[PDB]
Amino acid sequence: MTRDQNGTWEMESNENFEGYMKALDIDFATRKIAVRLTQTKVIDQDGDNFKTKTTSTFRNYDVDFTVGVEFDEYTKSLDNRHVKALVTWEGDVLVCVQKGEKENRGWKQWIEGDKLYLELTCGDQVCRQVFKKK
Ligand SMILES: CCCCC/C=C\C/C=C\C/C=C\C/C=C\CCCC(=O)SC[C@H](O)CO
Repeated sequence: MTRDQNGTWEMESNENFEGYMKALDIDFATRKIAVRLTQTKVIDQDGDNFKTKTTSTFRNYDVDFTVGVEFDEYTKSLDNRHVKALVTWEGDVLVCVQKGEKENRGWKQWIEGDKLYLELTCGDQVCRQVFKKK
């Protein structure tokens, strides 16, 4: 029973964020700033209802969803695309498919120990993020 992801989470590693951003066609200037940044993620979770706020000094991004309920997602101030998103549970791993113009786009997020893991995929690029609880 490790589905409880509530908390404030501070990034400690960010593997291949550059490649993931390039796969989303983020321009070089934006990538140059973004790749440097420590992200903080606040998760407010009530059962299958999630509200997430991811912040940095450069961009912030909020996304809310209910597991199992498809929603329209506009990735405002990231790559600024519209997708149809669905989050499901696979065991205790939160799995999101973002269907749209980029093939194989999604993410997976789960707890292991006292860390939160987030793997973001676009095409053949995977970014692996690890967060420690504050
Ligand atoms: C917001 C901080 C970005 C700094 C880089 C700025 C510009 C780079 C521009 C584009 C890079 C694309 C995405 C950013 C990656 C992760 C952000 C979070 C996305 C989520 O919601 S993932 C699910 C959530 O974890 C659920 O709980």
